[PDB]
Amino acid sequence: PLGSMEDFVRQCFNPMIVELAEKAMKEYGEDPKIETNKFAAICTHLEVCFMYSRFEIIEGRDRTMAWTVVNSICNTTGVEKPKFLPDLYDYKENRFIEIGVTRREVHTYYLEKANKIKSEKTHIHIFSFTGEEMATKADYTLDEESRARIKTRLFTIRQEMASRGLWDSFRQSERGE
Ligand SMILES: O=c1ccn([C@@H]2O[C@H](COP(=O)(O)O)[C@@H](O)[C@H]2O)c(=O)[nH]1
Ligand SMILES: [Mg+2]
Repeated sequence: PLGSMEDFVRQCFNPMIVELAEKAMKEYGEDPKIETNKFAAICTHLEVCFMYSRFEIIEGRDRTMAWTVVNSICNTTGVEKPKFLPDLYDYKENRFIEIGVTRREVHTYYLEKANKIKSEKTHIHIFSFTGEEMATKADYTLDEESRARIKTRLFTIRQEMASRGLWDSFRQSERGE
């Protein structure tokens, strides 16, 4: 059987995650009931951001609050202000971080992200549903254990999707941003 991705999302992500992901989609004219593969990808990326985070979370916040927090950091510190909202701030390494979760080739996604943000200061850390990862300057920020826990959660999501006949389509549907 092929299950419903909306039903999977609502049952297999934390509701706080789901709600924030709905907001994020409603904000850009996308319907979580329609673009369900995207809805799941959005929840996944949110969960990864929250797992990864020492850190200020930017992702998930209303855009007004998110920019307020970003500007607040950029002038408590003196870090260059990003052109696009990042996902986190690392107080230890004094840098913003963009987090990616991809079902495509990690190098492909990494450079897409590098080319969009055009920043020499923002760190990029990409995770795949395969266990592969790629991070700016081969600086992985977190310890082995913390990153293996992220990759393990990605395997759980994938296998749960597979269980419901959802992985095939989900894995094939990612486009460039
Ligand atoms: O609140 C959000 C908004 C986006 N995303 C996921 O991250 C993607 C890109 O966000 P970023 O990788 O540019 O942060 C979003 O389109 C979606 O795939 C989230 O997890 N939470
Ligand atoms: Mg983001």
